[PDB]
Amino acid sequence: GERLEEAGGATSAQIELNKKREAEMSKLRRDLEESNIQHESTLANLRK
Amino acid sequence: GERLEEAGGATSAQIELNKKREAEMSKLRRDLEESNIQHESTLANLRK
Repeated sequence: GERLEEAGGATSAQIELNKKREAEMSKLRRDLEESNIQHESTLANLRK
Repeated sequence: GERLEEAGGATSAQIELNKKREAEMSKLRRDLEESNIQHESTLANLRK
């Protein structure tokens, strides 16, 4: 009975972190755009 | 006793998935710098 709770814990435990890691992927996906759209501004700035 | 192997079959499936998931997570994490050092060099090469 404890063995279900720990292994069913183990299906619950790792499923939170990779889901949280999936939030980390979508975090850096914004930074790649942020390192583009902010970065394209200075090239538009420095040509002026 | 039926729940024991499916909780084992879930973890043996899911922990199989994360070792390539951390790789593609590492890929975008290893992507931001060669946008950064690229966009710094085009700040550099356009400067002189």
